Amino acid sequence: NLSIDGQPLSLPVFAAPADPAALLSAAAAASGGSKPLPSADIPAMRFP
Amino acid sequence: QALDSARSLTGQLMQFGSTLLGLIERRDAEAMSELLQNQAGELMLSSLR
Repeated sequence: NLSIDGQPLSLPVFAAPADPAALLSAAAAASGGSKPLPSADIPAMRFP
Repeated sequence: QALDSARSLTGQLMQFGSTLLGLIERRDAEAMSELLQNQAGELMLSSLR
């Protein structure tokens, strides 16, 4: 479908480019258990 | 002596108050510093675009 000079009479194939992706990384909550209390014992000193 | 016992606990309460104000303002600093970064990311998106 060219002209007498070989130039195309049709409109070229345009192609919408891709939108650059939005970067996304992993975000996680820190997890950890408490610590159990040590064994108890009556000391040498009174309470105060 | 009751006065001294209460004054000791009030000193400890003041220490808690100082540390609590520190932690509050520090958490609000981290929240802002993260807000700024999220904004910078969704702004570099338009810059690349």
